[PDB]
Amino acid sequence: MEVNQLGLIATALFVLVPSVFLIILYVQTESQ
Amino acid sequence: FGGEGWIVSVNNLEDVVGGHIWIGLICIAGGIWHILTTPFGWARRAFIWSGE
Amino acid sequence: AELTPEVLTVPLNSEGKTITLTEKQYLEGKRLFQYACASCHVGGITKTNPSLDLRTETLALATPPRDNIEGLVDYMKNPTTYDGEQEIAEVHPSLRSADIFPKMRNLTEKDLVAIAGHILVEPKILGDKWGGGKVYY
Amino acid sequence: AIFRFLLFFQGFHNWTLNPFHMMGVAGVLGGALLCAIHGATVENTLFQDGEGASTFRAFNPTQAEETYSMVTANRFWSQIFGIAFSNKRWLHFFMLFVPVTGLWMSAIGVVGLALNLRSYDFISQEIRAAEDPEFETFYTKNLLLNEGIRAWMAPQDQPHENFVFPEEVLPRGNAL
Amino acid sequence: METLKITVYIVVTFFVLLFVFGFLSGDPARNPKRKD
Amino acid sequence: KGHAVFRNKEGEELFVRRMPAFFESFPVILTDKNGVVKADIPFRRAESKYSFEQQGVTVSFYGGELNGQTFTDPPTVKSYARKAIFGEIFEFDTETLNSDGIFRTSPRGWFTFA
Amino acid sequence: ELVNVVDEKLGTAYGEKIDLNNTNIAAFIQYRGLYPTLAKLIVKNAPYESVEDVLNIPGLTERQKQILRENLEHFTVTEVETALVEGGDRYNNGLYK
Amino acid sequence: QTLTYDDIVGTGLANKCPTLDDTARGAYPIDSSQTYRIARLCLQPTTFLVKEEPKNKRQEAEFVPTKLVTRETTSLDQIQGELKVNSDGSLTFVEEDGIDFQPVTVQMAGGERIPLLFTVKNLVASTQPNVTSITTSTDFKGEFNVPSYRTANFLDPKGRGLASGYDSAIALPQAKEEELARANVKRFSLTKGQISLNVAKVDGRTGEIAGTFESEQLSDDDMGAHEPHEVKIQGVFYASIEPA
Amino acid sequence: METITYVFIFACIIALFFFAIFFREPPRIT
Amino acid sequence: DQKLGANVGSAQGPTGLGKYLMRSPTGEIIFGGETMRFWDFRGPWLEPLRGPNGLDLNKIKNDIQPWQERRAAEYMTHAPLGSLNSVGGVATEINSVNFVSPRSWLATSHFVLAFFFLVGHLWHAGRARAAAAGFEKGIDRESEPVLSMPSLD
Amino acid sequence: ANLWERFCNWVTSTDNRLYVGWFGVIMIPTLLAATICFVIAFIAAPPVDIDGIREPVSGSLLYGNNIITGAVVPSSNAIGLHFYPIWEAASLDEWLYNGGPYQLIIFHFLLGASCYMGRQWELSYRLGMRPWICVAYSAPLASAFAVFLIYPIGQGSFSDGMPLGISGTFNFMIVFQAEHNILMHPFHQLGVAGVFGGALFCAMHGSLVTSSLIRETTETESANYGYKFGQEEETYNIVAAHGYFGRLIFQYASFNNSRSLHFFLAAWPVVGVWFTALGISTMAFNLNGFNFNHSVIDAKGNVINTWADIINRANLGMEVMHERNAHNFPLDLA
Ligand code: CLA
Ligand code: CLA
Ligand SMILES: CC(C)=CCC/C(C)=C/CC/C(C)=C/CC/C(C)=C/CC/C(C)=C/CC/C(C)=C\CC/C(C)=C/CC/C(C)=C/CC/C(C)=C/CC1=CC(=O)C(C)=C(C)C1=O
Ligand SMILES: CCCCCCCCCCCCCCCC(=O)OC[C@H](CO[C@@H]1O[C@H](CS(=O)(=O)O)[C@@H](O)[C@H](O)[C@H]1O)OC(=O)CCCCCCCCCCCCCCC
Ligand code: HEC
Ligand SMILES: CC1=C(/C=C/C(C)=C/C=C/C(C)=C/C=C/C=C(C)/C=C/C=C(C)/C=C/C2=C(C)CCCC2(C)C)C(C)(C)CCC1
Ligand code: OEY
Ligand SMILES: [Cl-]
Ligand SMILES: [Cl-]
Ligand SMILES: [Fe+2]
Repeated sequence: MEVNQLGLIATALFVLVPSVFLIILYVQTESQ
Repeated sequence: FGGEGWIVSVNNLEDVVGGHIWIGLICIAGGIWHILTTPFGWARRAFIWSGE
Repeated sequence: AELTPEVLTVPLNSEGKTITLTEKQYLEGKRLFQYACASCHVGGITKTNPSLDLRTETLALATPPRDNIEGLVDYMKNPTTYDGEQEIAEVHPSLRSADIFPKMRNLTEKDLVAIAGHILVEPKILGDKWGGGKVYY
Repeated sequence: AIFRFLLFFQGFHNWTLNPFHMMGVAGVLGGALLCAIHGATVENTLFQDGEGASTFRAFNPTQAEETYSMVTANRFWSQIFGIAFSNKRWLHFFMLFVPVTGLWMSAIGVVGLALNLRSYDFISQEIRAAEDPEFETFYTKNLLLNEGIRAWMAPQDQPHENFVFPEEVLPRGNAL
Repeated sequence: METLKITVYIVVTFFVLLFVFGFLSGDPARNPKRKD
Repeated sequence: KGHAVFRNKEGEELFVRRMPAFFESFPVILTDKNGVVKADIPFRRAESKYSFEQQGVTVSFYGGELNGQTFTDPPTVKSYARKAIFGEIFEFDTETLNSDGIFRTSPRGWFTFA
Repeated sequence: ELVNVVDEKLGTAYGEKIDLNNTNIAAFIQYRGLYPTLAKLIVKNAPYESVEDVLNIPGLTERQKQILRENLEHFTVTEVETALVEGGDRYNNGLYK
Repeated sequence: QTLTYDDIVGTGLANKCPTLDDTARGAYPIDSSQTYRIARLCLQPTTFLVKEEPKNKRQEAEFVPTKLVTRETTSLDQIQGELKVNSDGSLTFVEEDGIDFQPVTVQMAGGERIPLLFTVKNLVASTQPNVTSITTSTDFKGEFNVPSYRTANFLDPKGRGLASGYDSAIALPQAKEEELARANVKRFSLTKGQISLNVAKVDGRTGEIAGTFESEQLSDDDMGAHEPHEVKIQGVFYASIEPA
Repeated sequence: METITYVFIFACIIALFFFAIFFREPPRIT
Repeated sequence: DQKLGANVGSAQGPTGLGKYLMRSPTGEIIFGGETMRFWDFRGPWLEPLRGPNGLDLNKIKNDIQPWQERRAAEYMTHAPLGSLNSVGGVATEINSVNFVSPRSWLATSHFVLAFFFLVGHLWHAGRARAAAAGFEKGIDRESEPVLSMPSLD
Repeated sequence: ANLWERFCNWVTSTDNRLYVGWFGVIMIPTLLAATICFVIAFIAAPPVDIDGIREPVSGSLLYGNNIITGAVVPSSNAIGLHFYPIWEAASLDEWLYNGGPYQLIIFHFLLGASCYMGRQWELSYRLGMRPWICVAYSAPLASAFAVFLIYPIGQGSFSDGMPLGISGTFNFMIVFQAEHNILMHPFHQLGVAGVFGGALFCAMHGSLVTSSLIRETTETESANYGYKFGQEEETYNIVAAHGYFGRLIFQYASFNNSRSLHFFLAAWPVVGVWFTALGISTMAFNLNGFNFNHSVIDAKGNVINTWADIINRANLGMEVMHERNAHNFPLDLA
């Protein structure tokens, strides 16, 4: 299907960035 | 299901009158059965015995 | 706009004579048309043969002509095909076939006349809606 | 009047396809869900605080104590559904959050529609469908419905436009 | 196809029997308070 | 491309009804100066009265790149009539940007939305 | 090189008259006395090479030949168009009201 | 024997043609002065083969098997026509009417579905000359028309059609139309197929015959959108001949 | 690529279900 | 349409399926169109046209009587479709015909009642169980069952 | 004890992380089958002739759908209400063409969710609870039965069941409005009151309890830490919340019995969703919504349109376009 090529990067970063935010905060909560 | 229709498919009065002969007899015999019996132990254990 | 004798004046026969209906007769034919005809003919179409409607223009080009009371009354007694060639009382309700179309059994000559006036009056009121079908709903 | 508005939004804006409305649907149906499941859970973990069969009299608004068991409710839902609430404050904050956020999201979508900034189409589906007469999905089927709504309702719904549509131009399937 | 049919009839039968027999195995007594 | 003028077989000039912005798609209807429907592109053809073939609809261009040209074959007249709903007709380059043919909004719309 | 043959037909006499070789049978309602009886004969009896061959249909009555003559002015013939005559479409073309 | 609808309904036998014993190897005399009719012709297909579209190397095209996916819906039956005796003695069947088409979808390896209008419309099939009787060596060969698989009112998924529908890709308002013309412009094909009928069983008493058939025709071209495939169909047929 | 992306996200959510249920913070009666 | 001269057996509809007649999935001949879903129907006005393979084209061509045409038209115009204020017909029909099939009234009323009696079953069954075991009025604060159970995790 | 009693004790164990129970013995295998078949079909299933007219609709991701357009397509109209298990097909390919997965999924699913409801009753009995949670769930369960089972039954075909997709859901909603004027049906109006009002009271209750949380924390921590799981005390002041809400309206429009308040929360959405499930289930038998088309006429008899007549124009465009190749005769009677 002739989809948008920046769709992949937009979806990937949309997941990746906020998720890494939360992971960073959860792990440093656990180690204190 | 479609094309079969369980008992909704009955399509002649002979079968209708017929099954009401069976049901009448079945119900009369069942009535006598229950008048003369008390429930069996497996059935006592299975049910709740109360008005509600 | 209101229901005026001008509106209620419709061709009696083909030769040009007319007749003027009362509001009472109009209302009465509307009821009777609902009672006996609307199941197939609601708004001037024919559900079981959409190619034939009850528009005055259509009725006029029927053989014999049917855009007048006498013609319609006779159609309700002895219905025929659009070209007059066949009688169709056997599959179209009529006085001829009141045995098989029981709703016709009670109908009197003054009843058929009211129904015919309703049919002939209604396209003056509704215009295109009468006989046009769902496009004009 | 409001129903006509709904159908207008379907035929002209394809609003069911809009993710801001979808969030709003989830928030409202989700709110209704939470309303029902919280009310039922509480009514079915009550403690016996009176001797009557009507359990309503056994509550006194001045009492200190929880009227139902959070501990038994939590276990029930853990074993039924896999998770449960364990914090009554989070529980009731979440009940505020869900439907409030849903409505807020749908507002944003309508602000979009003010500008006809719709999620009307999916370009990739239109490029394929245009080229491939055998490609059908529920997306293309619903656009045909939208096309039906617009041409059949427009002349009477926007009378100031004096739309005149001969019968021959009206989109129609076979027979109907 | 026939083999599939039989295998599903048997599976379904097996599970339905467990359901019936389980509930017949004195289910009212299986609660935390009154063992009847 | 030029201003497109449509005429029927009787030489009367016809005007394509313009697409309102509400409509993703819109039928091609030509009316006279009074707004009486005079030509269209029908959906169902079996009972059409106003088809371009039936009405002898032509298009002639004035100004622009097509100035002084007249097209009479119904397929060509029909494509220019489908563009006349968008207003004035322009030649476009779709190749360079690999354009897909679907209208976008302008910075005025995007500013306003945000 | 690609044309919608139904649109091309609208530019012929099919577009203005009843085309004895193509038009659907419901169009014979437009004129008095044609429907249903004669419309059926007309459609049934092959295509016609000329409009007036219609008077040669076996079995017409004198009254019928006279109705056909009265309506020759409303008839045309064009070449048979497969897309219009296949699928029994001359009897029912999917169009109702 | 006498079967009722109620005996057959739901079994798949409604899609089967009648058969004749293995001892029905008689001969039906053809009385040249007489006039005859096929009172019932039944064609029941048993295999659908589709010719492979090979590669640019002009190697070889084979007819590969296919999987039927539209179920017991394939048979032509109640077909009737005049059976003519000709001058040279040959017999000619001219179909008048019947249930003479079934749309069929088969599937090729790889998942390509091939629809086709399996049909004998306007069949004209003739025997060899001087046929004084129909025997278990009698062959008819003929040809039929294959109209378009969809007819003129069929709308495609974007609303486009021949006798109705949009005449363009309305979802791409300002696309170059020339790339889409083959899809936008619906075309109605009419093509010919060829069929052999090999009589292998004759009940000279009743006028029943039975045998096999092979036909070749084209598959659906989706109103000109793509090229059709060649299909070969094989099966069995039954017919009863009555003096007319 | 877009099929793979839809399925990857769906898969990740099913994984989160597993951890959220079986590796939840255990609620304890304080 | 047959009356106008159509060969209803060989009339290919738009989809390629027969316009009037097609085959069911087991081959029986049946009416075409959306009604293909209703080919299991059996009724006195229609069975005379049935043969061993389903509808019979010779009976259709020759043996349809006026009473069958009458019945068919009567029944078509009295399909069980109608509005709550008893406007007969599909939802888009204009007012005129004051009709709702008693089959509709009887079916709808008894589904509603049946459904509400399943709910009452669940209500009173659940309650009778809880009552018999003695916790229909709530959990006993001094012997709460869950509290004596092991943590799940 | 003997092996049967060991198994029975495990099945009904209140110590399993997830309760199994006898309903669970049927629920688990049917939900698993339905779930696996759904996931595989939504990704890979080939096109399905939903309307029985050899016009296959592509529903799966690999055949050019996305999450929003994809669906498991309902089974063919040619099949109507006939049972179509895999073993009635000549091949899986036939089964896929004709929409077999839709039957397998909805039947296993309806069966599993019915057992889900019964499972809710069962665990409540083992835990000593009051039993009626399962009744609340019966509102959404009934709703599922209406679009997957009851509506197909009344219309005579599973091809008019709800599709298992996002866009297919909307398709089902639109065609429904056209053929039943569902918006003008009071049971649907009750359903909208049910879910709107349920959302309202959801936000209301959350906001009101949140507003009257007792100070138990500081400003650098979540107030949520003011509640400890299991604690006997309450964490908000219902008297304060009654005093706020009583004044916002008037005193007797406001609840001060927590039990009454929470029963109201259960009952409102559940009842409304019962009515809208009953609304689908009775439009299944073509008792449609109110019809005021041309109900207002003037002294001459001209039609004076109302908004109902405007709705009808929209309904007509849905009517004339849906399944554009599937009707050969002028009424769409099912
Ligand atoms: C209103 C009707 C009615 C009711 C309420 C009862 C109620 C009772 N009967 Mg009586 N009975 C009746 C009519 C009735 N009977 C009639 C008419 C007959 C004559 C046939 C009998 C013959 C009869 C016998 C012989 C016995 C009972 C027994 C019982 C008790 C246990 C019932 C039980 O376990 O349920 C049903 C529970 C089951 C576990 C049965 C199997 C469950 C599966 C799922 C159903 C399959 C079997 C089913 C009957 C056939 C399938 C039909 C399907 C196609 C729809 C209970 C007090 C028993 C008892 O204790 O007697 C004193 C006993 O042994 N009854
Ligand atoms: C709780 C378990 C359970 C239940 C209730 C169901 C239920 C169902 N399955 Mg599913 N299924 C299951 C587990 C289950 N399945 C599992 C684990 C698998 C994986 C292999 C499947 C795979 C599967 C497939 C592949 C298909 C189904 C289908 C069906 C439907 C029809 C079943 C049928 O015809 O048997 C009818 C029921 C019986 C025969 C049992 C009646 C019970 C009585 C009391 C005893 C009868 C004795 C029996 C006849 C004797 C068996 C032995 C004999 C044949 C030698 C039904 C919705 C079909 C479907 O969805 O069609 C739409 C289908 O095609 N199922
Ligand atoms: C013009 C001039 C001169 C101006 C001067 C003004 C002047 C001073 C005038 C004096 C005032 C005057 C005379 C006014 C006259 C005009 C006047 C009366 C205006 C009418 C305005 C009007 C339309 C009002 C709107 C109507 C309205 C919204 C009220 C009725 C509807 C209503 C009661 C809705 C709520 C229903 C309700 C019971 C909700 C329960 C919801 C619920 C479950 C909440 C959850 C919950 C509840 C609890 O309870 C507690 C406890 C907790 C825990 C909890 O979860
Ligand atoms: C004119 C025609 C003929 C007339 C017809 C009349 C029909 C009336 C219908 C039947 C009346 C039903 C009685 C109410 C039931 C009841 O009392 O519950 C018992 C409790 C006890 O009340 C509580 O009462 C308690 C005392 S006690 O428990 O009653 O003993 C007390 O402790 C507590 O404070 C107090 O709140 O009532 C409630 O707590 C108050 C809420 C009442 C809600 C009723 C049902 C929910 C409405 C559903 C909305 C449907 C719409 C769906 C979406 C559109
Ligand atoms: C269905 C059972 C019908 C009902 C009830 C009524 N009509 Fe009818 N009408 C019906 C058909 C199928 C036809 C066409 C018959 C044919 O083949 O010619 C008609 C035709 C008419 C006409 C002729 C209209 C024309 O344009 O020539 C008229 C005037 C007419 N019908 C009137 C009419 C009346 C007054 C009815 C109530 C007493 C009535 N019809 C009922 C179908 C049905
Ligand atoms: C009349 C008639 C007829 C006949 C009929 C009959 C003969 C019937 C019978 C019927 C019957 C014969 C039925 C039966 C039924 C049964 C049931 C319905 C059962 C149920 C069961 C249950 C309920 C159980 C439960 C349980 C379990 C499972 C477990 C444990 C617990 C308990 C016990 C709870 C016919 C059709 C021909 C026709 C028409 C008419
Ligand atoms: O609404 Mn319209 O009606 Ca119930 O069928 Mn007849 O058309 Mn079709 O298949 Mn799905 O849909
Ligand atoms: Cl659709
Ligand atoms: Cl149809
Ligand atoms: Fe609460």
